[PDB]
Amino acid sequence: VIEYSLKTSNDDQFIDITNLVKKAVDESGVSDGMAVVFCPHTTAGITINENADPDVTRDILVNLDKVFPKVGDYKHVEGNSHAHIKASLMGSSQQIIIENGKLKLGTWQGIYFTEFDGPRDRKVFVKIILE
Amino acid sequence: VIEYSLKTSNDDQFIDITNLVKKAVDESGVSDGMAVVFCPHTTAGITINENADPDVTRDILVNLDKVFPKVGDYKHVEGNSHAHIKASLMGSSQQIIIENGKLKLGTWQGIYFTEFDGPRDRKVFVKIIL
Amino acid sequence: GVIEYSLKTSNDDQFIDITNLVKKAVDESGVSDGMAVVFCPHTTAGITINENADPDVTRDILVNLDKVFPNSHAHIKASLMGSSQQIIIENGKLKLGTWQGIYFTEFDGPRDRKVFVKIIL
Repeated sequence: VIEYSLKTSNDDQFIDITNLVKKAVDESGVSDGMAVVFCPHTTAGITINENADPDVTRDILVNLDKVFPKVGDYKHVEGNSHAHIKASLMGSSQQIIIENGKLKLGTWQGIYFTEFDGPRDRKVFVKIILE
Repeated sequence: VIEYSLKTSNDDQFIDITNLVKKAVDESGVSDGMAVVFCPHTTAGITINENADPDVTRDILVNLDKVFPKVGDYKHVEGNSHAHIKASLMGSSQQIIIENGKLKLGTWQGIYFTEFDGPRDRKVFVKIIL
Repeated sequence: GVIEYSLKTSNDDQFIDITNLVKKAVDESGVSDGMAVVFCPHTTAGITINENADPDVTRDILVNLDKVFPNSHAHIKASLMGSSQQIIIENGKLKLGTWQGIYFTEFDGPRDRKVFVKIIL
């Protein structure tokens, strides 16, 4: 497994890391298998969604924020309980099928690191499962 | 990897593809392994839930709609951002353990393709790992 | 094969830390590098990975999920958490973040539950 380093900027943002997953796939030399993307953070996660217009990621973030605001019924008064919730909603990992040395995903389907508590120095693990 | 073509009807509906997955496993001959079901769309997803009482899936779709309505604070011009959100919530894939040549599912569990922007020409990928 | 654990849940909603049960399955498998798949065979419960230190974080997730979705409520919450989660096995150890715990998320207890743990490759 290889560990990539990520530098997030805004409090919450979607970072397209599809390039990072493909980098791991080439480096592995695997033609067929599985690519597992894991996020070791509890205030961030991984999701797969539209890679085209950034209006889609904006809508997801804004609306996730609307339903689970920064301020509210949170005994975890540290202020990022909302990020913990959203992290679980997106998921701690996502997997993509590897076919003919390529990630088998939709045309405009990209892999995102979903930051709900930036700016921070993050990590993302990528494991390529051969054959 | 096996690919199944699906033609969805309603703009939002849960399509039970458990048997489709089961057929992939049986035809693969694999006895012990892992079945990975992947949805290559950004306005649809894959989930596992109640396979008996149709009221359950109905309530999920309805509740998802109430919390994330078709019209609202959305900049995306296609007017389908509510679908993109629900897709990430259900997830782009799910996996099921294969034991003794059969899907190790709970008595009430069914695998669903969750369409949030139909009717459209969809696909589902099923990868059997051993 | 698969290692099945039984869990006896109590309160209506509860996050049960099963990180050790999973590590247990890992150590017993003998594998050094692979994948640990944790699967919940119930439609009113799920599996998620989140803060394993502060009890209020799980309390906030449960209560706020409840606020937005006040037993079909258990069914929708089960799908939001997910029916399964995957963890990288490296050096015969779960490659988890410092504050990451694996949780079985009960939304309709008290019940006799089960979690399956399959170690791959």
